[PDB]
Amino acid sequence: TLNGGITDMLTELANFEKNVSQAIHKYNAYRKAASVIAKYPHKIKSGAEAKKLPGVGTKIAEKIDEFLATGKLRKLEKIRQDDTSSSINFLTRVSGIGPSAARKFVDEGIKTLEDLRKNEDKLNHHQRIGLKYFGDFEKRIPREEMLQMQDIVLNEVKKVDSEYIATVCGSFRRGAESSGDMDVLLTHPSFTSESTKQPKLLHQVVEQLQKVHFITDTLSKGETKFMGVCQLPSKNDEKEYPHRRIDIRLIPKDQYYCGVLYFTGSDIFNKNMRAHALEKGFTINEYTIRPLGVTGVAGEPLPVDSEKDIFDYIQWKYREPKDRSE
DNA sequence: CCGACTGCGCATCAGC
DNA sequence: GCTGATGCGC
DNA sequence: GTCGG
Ligand SMILES: Nc1nc2c(ncn2[C@H]2C[C@H](O)[C@@H](COP(=O)(O)NP(=O)(O)OP(=O)(O)O)O2)c(=O)[nH]1
Ligand SMILES: [Mn+2]
Ligand SMILES: [Mn+2]
Ligand code: NA
Ligand code: NA
Repeated sequence: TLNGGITDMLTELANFEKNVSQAIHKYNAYRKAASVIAKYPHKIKSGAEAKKLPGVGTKIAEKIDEFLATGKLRKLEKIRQDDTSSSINFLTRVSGIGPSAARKFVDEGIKTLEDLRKNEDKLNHHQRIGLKYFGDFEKRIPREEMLQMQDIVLNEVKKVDSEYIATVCGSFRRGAESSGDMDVLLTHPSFTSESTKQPKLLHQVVEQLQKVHFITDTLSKGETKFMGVCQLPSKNDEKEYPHRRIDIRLIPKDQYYCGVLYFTGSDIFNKNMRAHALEKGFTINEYTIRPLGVTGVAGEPLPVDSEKDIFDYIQWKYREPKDRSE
């Protein structure tokens, strides 16, 4: 929070360009610039000082000079007063509603939380549940609660089959004192890059977590990914725990390391590592790191036996999960 | 300058 | 139905 | 919006 005001400004501009302008590269530009300022260990005294950082160009430097001088940005002030921009920015805060749908809704007169509740028939499933838990999804999850949810998931998964390995990744694995949601990597010996010897491997886990009333809703569900809602059990007389977003990602057993690297994050850390890999002539996804041929086409999966192995190829000194919070 | 910008799963729709 | 594009989110 | 080529 050394430069909270600056990175908040850029995050806001990023949110604007994505939700309103629908210029995803501008969104990413501000995301990257915000991240690199966020870790810079000095209080920034000028735009030119920030201009020295990778990802901070002239337009952002000019804005940084304005913010430091006046305490705010005129461009953001205007965007805030704007009705259409403010409305779209709100609608996109509902999970399932993106820039397109939000703009599509405003065209109809649906631009408030009240408008959505009387028009739930105009939402698809994801959007209806996102609306349903709009409040709970705005709350953070204390790590103490995260440890609770970890015990349930890892134990319920043990009961379906003792060979399931479940690892809570995301910001939790990065050691965050509080998380926005729960991310769970899942591995079973039947599912590898070679064969799917067992069908319904992820379904049986979802099924079980529903049976004990942990998973309460589903946003989307497939053979390898689950997006849904979960809730901790409360004791007698206590007010219920808020409903929480939960992601579950089944990844082939022999590709656990590329999987856990991906799922641990952060989202920008992954953006920067995959960008660095390309320059080094490699491409990383959640499954494999692969070299690029002379034509650019990816080659065969290189051998990986640890997270650090992936860092080795692209010539990065290993960074533990808590040092990936970019 | 100016092309290129991380990589992909699930829902949904256009088109056949 | 399939296939590919798009929308949204991880 | 930024940057390497
Ligand atoms: N490569 C890549 N990975 C991503 C991206 N977005 C997310 N991931 C991967 C890396 C992310 O770390 C992981 C989980 O995504 P979240 O739950 O949405 N974010 P997190 O747990 O980091 O923070 P929070 O406490 O607020 O929930 O999925 C992306 O855009 N690109
Ligand atoms: Mn998360
Ligand atoms: Mn998540
Ligand atoms: Na710069
Ligand atoms: Na949204």
